[PDB]
Amino acid sequence: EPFLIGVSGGTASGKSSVCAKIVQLLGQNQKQVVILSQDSFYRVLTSEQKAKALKGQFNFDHPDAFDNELILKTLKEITEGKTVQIPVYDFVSHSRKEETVTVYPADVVLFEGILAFYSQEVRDLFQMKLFVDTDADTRLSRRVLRDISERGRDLEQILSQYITFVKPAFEEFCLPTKKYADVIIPRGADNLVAINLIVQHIQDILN
Amino acid sequence: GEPFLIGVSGGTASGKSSVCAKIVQLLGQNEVQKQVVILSQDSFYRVLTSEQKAKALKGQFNFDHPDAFDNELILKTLKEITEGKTVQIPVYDFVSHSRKEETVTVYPADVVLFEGILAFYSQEVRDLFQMKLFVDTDADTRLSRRVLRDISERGRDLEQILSQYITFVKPAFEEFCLPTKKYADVIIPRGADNLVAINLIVQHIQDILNG
Amino acid sequence: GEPFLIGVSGGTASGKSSVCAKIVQLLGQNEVQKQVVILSQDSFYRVLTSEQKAKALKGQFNFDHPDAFDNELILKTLKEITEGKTVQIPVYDFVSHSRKEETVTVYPADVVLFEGILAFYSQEVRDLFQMKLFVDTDADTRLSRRVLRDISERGRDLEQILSQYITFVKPAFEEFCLPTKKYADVIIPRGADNLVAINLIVQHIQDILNG
Amino acid sequence: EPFLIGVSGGTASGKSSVCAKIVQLLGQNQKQVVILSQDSFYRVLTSEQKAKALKGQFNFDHPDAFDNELILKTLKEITEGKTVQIPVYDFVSHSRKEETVTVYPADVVLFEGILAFYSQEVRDLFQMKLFVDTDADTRLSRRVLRDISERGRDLEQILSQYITFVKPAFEEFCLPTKKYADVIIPRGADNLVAINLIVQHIQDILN
Ligand SMILES: N=[N+]=N[C@@H]1[C@H](O)[C@@H](COP(=O)(O)O)O[C@H]1n1ccc(=O)[nH]c1=O
Ligand SMILES: N=[N+]=N[C@@H]1[C@H](O)[C@@H](COP(=O)(O)O)O[C@H]1n1ccc(=O)[nH]c1=O
Ligand SMILES: N=[N+]=N[C@@H]1[C@H](O)[C@@H](COP(=O)(O)O)O[C@H]1n1ccc(=O)[nH]c1=O
Ligand SMILES: N=[N+]=N[C@@H]1[C@H](O)[C@@H](COP(=O)(O)O)O[C@H]1n1ccc(=O)[nH]c1=O
Ligand SMILES: [Mg+2]
Ligand SMILES: [Mg+2]
Ligand SMILES: [Mg+2]
Ligand SMILES: [Mg+2]
Repeated sequence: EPFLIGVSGGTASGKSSVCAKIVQLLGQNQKQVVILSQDSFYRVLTSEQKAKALKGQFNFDHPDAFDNELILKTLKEITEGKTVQIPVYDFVSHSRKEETVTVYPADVVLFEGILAFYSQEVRDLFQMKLFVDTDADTRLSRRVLRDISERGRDLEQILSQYITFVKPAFEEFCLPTKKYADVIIPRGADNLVAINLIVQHIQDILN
Repeated sequence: GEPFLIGVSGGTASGKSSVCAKIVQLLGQNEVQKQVVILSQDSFYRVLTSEQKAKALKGQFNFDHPDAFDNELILKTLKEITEGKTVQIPVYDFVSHSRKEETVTVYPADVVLFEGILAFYSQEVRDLFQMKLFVDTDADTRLSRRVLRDISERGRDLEQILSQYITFVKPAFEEFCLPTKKYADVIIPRGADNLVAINLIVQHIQDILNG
Repeated sequence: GEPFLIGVSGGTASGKSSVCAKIVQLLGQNEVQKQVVILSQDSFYRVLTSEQKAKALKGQFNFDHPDAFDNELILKTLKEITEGKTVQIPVYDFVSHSRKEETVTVYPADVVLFEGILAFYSQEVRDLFQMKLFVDTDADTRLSRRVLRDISERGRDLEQILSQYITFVKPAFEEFCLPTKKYADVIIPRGADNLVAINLIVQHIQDILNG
Repeated sequence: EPFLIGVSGGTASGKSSVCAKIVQLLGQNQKQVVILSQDSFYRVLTSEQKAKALKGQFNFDHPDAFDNELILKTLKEITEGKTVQIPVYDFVSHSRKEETVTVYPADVVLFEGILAFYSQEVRDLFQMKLFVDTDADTRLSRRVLRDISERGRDLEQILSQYITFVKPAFEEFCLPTKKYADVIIPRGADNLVAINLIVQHIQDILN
């Protein structure tokens, strides 16, 4: 049975880097590990919803924006040792592509996303839940640079979409889930002492 | 017969200037008038040596550090305003990073509002304030306003000010501004949009002015 | 004809109970009277399972965590007080970590003050408050008061509560209480010794009660 | 010429551990290093001042409580390559003992104390100035445990001496000196990234 860990936190808090660090420190001193991200499981937009998204009028930080049924199904079979296929989604296009990614059974499975703990059925599947905590302006400055490079978008649009959707959804949806975490990590990936404790806690659950 | 000096502080783009503006508008609207003037710490920068202007061109000068401001001039100016004297304040050209020859004459008023990220840093200036307010707005709300404010300049690269913020502005806020927070009489969450708190401050000022 | 509900929060030993006491004393002293009652979040702890009481004996139970409190009961009780109903609040025995059979009858009042480190955590409870205050006292002032408060118990080892503070209380304050700070109408530095801020709060309450 | 570094910060902020870390990370990848502490240079108390100290009525966090002339003299000769003798002071007794400690010339000299940057003449002797920054309650909890073990004193006395003398003197005397530091270290000795930058900055000033 795979030991799967939920990881959450606000945007640009360092969730994906925290898991990458967990793998790198797990490999030294072979348990096989795979990292899935909730951003892969965005919903299939209709043409109306797609038009709203191009007008900047769609909330992609709302729980309903994620294919929670597919997340629950994909995670369910992973816990049952099966091989799963994982969608690939294009943030620029807001489309789920036809190609998928094969994920073979592993010993540890990190699932990363801003709302990984929102759904109770999904939440109870994680044997361990981590919440990454980072200063808001630090996250925003990472968010702004990331969104300029990763999608070539305008600065006035990033800041207006942040204030309209990202920040309110963080406070209404993501931040309340912090109470479900087993370990809260301040300073994100820079908290190597916290990560070390987590890594050794994983290693001795597997022994 | 003596001016009522009010100190306002808080992080960059927390709403220090707006909160003072709102106070001024609410003072005159609820009058019966009272003369009130607004000063800003950003007028009292030190004139840089060409050695320091060189570091500034390389982006290696901390403008958010206490050493960047003429505190001797800040204290002297505020000490004279409290005593009812008329002061001359300098005008700083930021491209040149120097003081122009012109000054600005600031006459005494019933209320004198001084705003600055480091308004409460020095104990001598902090004690001149008969009321001290702290605007508590939030890093990501403040940063987003700070960026669009700073990007209105022609040569300001985005990654330049995003890096000067992380290197200088955010640390200096936590190292020098936040410790002064305790000294405030009142801490205003969410800045100028907090009319509940600002209404109570304005009505507290009116009571002091009316004996 | 409906009770005015006021939420007070802040860290441990910040002065939440004193600030409410000062407000109550100042309300009656400046009257003409108004009935006002004080509730505390520490009455609404969950009753522990003997599995959890075991972890508590080992010092491995987080009493500063949101899960440690009966928020369903907190919201239901406060919802009924706002509607003018009369509520029964439980009495918690902390040695036993259980609710006694006795309740306490709390009648509606003109002003209802609810104090708690996590008073503003849940949005549904936070919205019941027509006024929200945050006491901002300081870690070392608060810790020193917290220790002498907690050491008045016979079996409380010093290094036990100094370790439960570092492990549970200080993190929970930063993880769950501080984010709610923005929602307050007014943030009071230095707690109950800040009579400037408390006087403006009390006079703001009087105005609401007088139409 | 020795390269001497001033280190300051509030009580129990980790000043002495920060320098110890600096030495340990300097030795690996031999430059010889010695750590002096300002607590060694407390003044010679008269019998009146000593009586006040036993009654808990003496401010040991005030700049006048330190033999600033001896500090300036001792540091002056160290910069001039000479060998110096260093007093030893007993906090329990409030006495300067007759024995001294010989300090032979070194390549780097760390000087640690809560008011190391207060005196301007002393301050200008440091080629590098560090300020250690730590949460107040974290420092106090370290202060309380340290003062119970190190001097066997009563808890009510520690907390009353802290509120009366230590905390006010920190805000009036020590904290303003933070503006003189070249590097401010948040989280104290846990900020290994900040320390690393300092260590490499020292190594390349010596090369
Ligand atoms: N728009 N928007 N908000 C989003 C949310 O912050 C992020 C998920 O957060 P994180 O990847 O940092 O864990 O997906 C973001 N996002 C951004 C651009 C886009 O085109 N689509 C999209 O989903
Ligand atoms: N760079 N930088 N930091 C600065 C400081 O934080 C700010 C003070 O004003 P506020 O309250 O808007 O942040 O002015 C900024 N500043 C200073 C000098 C300069 O030449 N240009 C400039 O933008
Ligand atoms: N331990 N611990 N943390 C507690 C929490 O922070 C505090 C809440 O009240 P305040 O505002 O005084 O901190 O009660 C403390 N608490 C809780 C349960 C218990 O059995 N004993 C106890 O002291
Ligand atoms: N009393 N008192 N305050 C002191 C100050 O906090 C400390 C210097 O701080 P730090 O050692 O943490 O750098 O010396 C302390 N101190 C304590 C006990 C004593 O008997 N003598 C003494 O000087
Ligand atoms: Mg991601
Ligand atoms: Mg301004
Ligand atoms: Mg209380
Ligand atoms: Mg020491």
